[PDB]
Amino acid sequence: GMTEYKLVVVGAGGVGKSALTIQLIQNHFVDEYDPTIEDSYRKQVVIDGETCLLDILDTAGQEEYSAMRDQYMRTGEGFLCVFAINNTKSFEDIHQYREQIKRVKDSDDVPMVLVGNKCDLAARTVESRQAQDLARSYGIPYIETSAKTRQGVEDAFYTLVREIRQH
Amino acid sequence: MTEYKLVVVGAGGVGKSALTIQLIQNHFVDEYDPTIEDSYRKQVVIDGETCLLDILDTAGQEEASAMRDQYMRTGEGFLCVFAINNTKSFEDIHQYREQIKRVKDSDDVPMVLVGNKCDLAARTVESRQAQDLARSYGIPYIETSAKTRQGVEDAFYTLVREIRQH
Amino acid sequence: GQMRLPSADVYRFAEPDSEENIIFEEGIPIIKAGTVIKLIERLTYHMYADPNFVRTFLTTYRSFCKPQELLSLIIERFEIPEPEPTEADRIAIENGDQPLSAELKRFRKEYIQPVQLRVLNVCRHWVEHHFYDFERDAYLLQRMEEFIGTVRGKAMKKWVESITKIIQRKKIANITFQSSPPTVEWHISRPGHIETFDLLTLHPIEIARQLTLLESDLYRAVQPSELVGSVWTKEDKEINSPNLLKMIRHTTNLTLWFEKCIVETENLEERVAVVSRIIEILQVFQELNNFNGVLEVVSAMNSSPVYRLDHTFEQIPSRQKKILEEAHELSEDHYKKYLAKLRSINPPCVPFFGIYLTNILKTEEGNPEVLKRHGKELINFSKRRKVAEITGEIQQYQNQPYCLRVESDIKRFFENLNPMGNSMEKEFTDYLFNKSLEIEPRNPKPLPRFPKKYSYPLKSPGVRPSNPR
Ligand SMILES: Cc1cc(Cn2c(N3CCNCC3)nc3c(C4=CCNCC4)cc(Cl)cc32)cc(C)c1F
Ligand SMILES: Nc1nc2c(ncn2[C@@H]2O[C@H](COP(=O)(O)OP(=O)(O)NP(=O)(O)O)[C@@H](O)[C@H]2O)c(=O)[nH]1
Ligand SMILES: [Cl-]
Ligand SMILES: [Cl-]
Ligand SMILES: [Cl-]
Ligand SMILES: [Mg+2]
Repeated sequence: GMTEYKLVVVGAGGVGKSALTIQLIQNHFVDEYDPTIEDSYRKQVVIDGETCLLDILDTAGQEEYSAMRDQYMRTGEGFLCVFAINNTKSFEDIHQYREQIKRVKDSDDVPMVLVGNKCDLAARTVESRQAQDLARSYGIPYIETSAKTRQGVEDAFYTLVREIRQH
Repeated sequence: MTEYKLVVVGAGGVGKSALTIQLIQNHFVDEYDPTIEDSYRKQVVIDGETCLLDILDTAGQEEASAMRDQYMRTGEGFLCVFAINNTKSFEDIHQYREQIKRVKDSDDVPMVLVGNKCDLAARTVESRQAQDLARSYGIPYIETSAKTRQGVEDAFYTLVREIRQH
Repeated sequence: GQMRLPSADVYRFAEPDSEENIIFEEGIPIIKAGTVIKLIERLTYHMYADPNFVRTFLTTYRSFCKPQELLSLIIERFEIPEPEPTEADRIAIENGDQPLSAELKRFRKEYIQPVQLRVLNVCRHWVEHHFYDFERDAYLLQRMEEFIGTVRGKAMKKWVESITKIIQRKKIANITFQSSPPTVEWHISRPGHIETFDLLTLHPIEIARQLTLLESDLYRAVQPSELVGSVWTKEDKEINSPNLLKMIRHTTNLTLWFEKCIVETENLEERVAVVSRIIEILQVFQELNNFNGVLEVVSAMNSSPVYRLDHTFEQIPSRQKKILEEAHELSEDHYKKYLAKLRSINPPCVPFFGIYLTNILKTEEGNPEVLKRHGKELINFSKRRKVAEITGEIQQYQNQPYCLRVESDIKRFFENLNPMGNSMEKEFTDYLFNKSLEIEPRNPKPLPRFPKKYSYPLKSPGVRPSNPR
């Protein structure tokens, strides 16, 4: 039947990365969540008129298990590389995440999107132009998202699915 | 995984807490810290079936004697503990037995009679006297030592079997 | 009828329940949300005890109430006013008789004494199981000591005197088994010859046993204080979550050590023996229910440097490929088979902690701190209950000790294992991948040959234990 896409979220810890998938998969309209619930990370969606199933792996909180990244990344067909727009270090981490994905997938052309995440009202330190330039240097889309208003969230995942479909 | 609600009852100082902590942690508590109410959980395979024991460790001191209905309502099975060197704790057993039967409105509540501190030589309650009482209740009698572990698994897991067969 | 209560003007915990101060979930009630006053009332309720609630509350309350304020509130809860004599009592006294004081006696027996005792049970659990509040705030401890040490009256005396001693013990602060542990097993390296200890020279059974004791100890050392508030992800994580981080860093180091042992063995035949030995260790981990150990191995075998070694893979026995496959299948579909296996085995075990970390973090991030109802902000307690369900599961597997004997020298060897040396992580993992490329180059480059590096026999002694008399 319908295609299932195995998506993997990667990025620095401690800066609200988990809000991306929570807000997507959520009862979009009731702010509540049980992640232990079987298939709290599976979602049927319609993208460009084509129904599909998203299976999202987000290991947020396990960042210190750095030798498990390959194990987790290997499951994925497409990747969301997430940094926080108020944390320059998380933005600088992106290059190595991308290199590690290319290595695990043994490909220089892995479907992926760069996501700049606004996780609080603290001052932005990564300007959108910096992140656009980085994404363009990699040849991948850039999406900014809010961890509070759900803005950009659907765009981030749907854009990634389009990258997979057009690979 | 089936969940079993076990409750440990009996006079103050007979070893309800030491028995429970020996089961849970494989450690003997030498101190006598009177319990108010404690609860423990233990995943364990019994007769090839994995289950989850919820163990309520209750107060034996008489000053808490008016607060028992609430835990007797929730319990599925009861370990009725006395100490084999304390005749008064043995005489207190029937008060627990009768209260449990009243609260649960049942003549057929899963229970095990436990004679604790069997590591001590200076016994004052004979096994036969306790066994007679257990037979009158229709329940097994198991002597235990929270200090040495003798009988401890047998007591708790026999109670699980009673609940399972109920 | 029900007992009458003090006026809510003199005793705040007698205000009636309403949806402006408490909300229940759909045989004791389960609280969805409430004011802190109502949470503390139900924490110490006169009609029933709720020891699970006590653990949940004491584990999670700091996200909505400071320790100093909690103590003030439970002292307030404890100080219950007694009712005045009734009309019947008054008439008895006016006639020079002793009043029956029936209502007073009932209120003491059925309200004051249960509530006071349950307040003391909160204090007892707080001191016994959440003593870090008092380690980190000496004045809080002074206040608790003074409160407990000045409770008067005979009904509470046994527990007051007990709690005083417990506190004093905690300030200045043994396993029994059903069996003897099995005999320590030795292979090429003999007892006391730590300079020869290595992956292939220690007995694979004993590598797995000693790593399991080490990983069990690390697992058992993690307290809920290192987890609530997602503090292991925040800037002060080294201060607030040191035991958790030590545990994770051990796991990471062992995975990297496995990869290093593999890719630094340049001779194909020798490298096959290394991988086979690692899968034998995995087999013993499975037998011991050391799921942390299982995943340390799986992570190494699925890593970029190891995964691509097709020539090494081709020579691994079928039975060992199957063992590794079954281990990897535990992690598939968001750990579906792992979760079911963990819930079916007979402990002791060593869980994989990572799943708990993600579930705690997502529970805290994905649920609001408060619910707004009828213009009031109520503490969202269901969120805290969900977190405490996870910390409770963690604690349940921390109780059971392994019946295995420590070997101090092998223990020290794995404690001091440092595969990265002085290298940073990126430089070290690039090194591992370049080593992989060297020993098995990308097609169409030809496969080179390399000299042997081990002078001792490569044959495994196997993973079934031995037993002399
Ligand atoms: C040196 C080496 C390397 C491996 C690496 N390895 C491989 N490949 C595939 C590519 N050819 C090379 C072996 N596939 C897997 C798998 C799975 C295969 C199918 N089901 C999903 C999981 C899992 C793991 Cl943990 C390790 C794996 C395996 C062994 C046994 C080995 F010795
Ligand atoms: N020798 C020996 N001493 C025991 C045994 N079980 C308990 N004790 C000792 O008896 C004392 C009371 O134990 P405890 O477990 O606190 O009893 P309790 O029945 O839980 N008391 P309470 O009703 O007040 O909570 C402690 O000093 C304990 O070490 C046993 O099997 N053998
Ligand atoms: Cl669309
Ligand atoms: Cl920054
Ligand atoms: Cl427990
Ligand atoms: Mg006790």
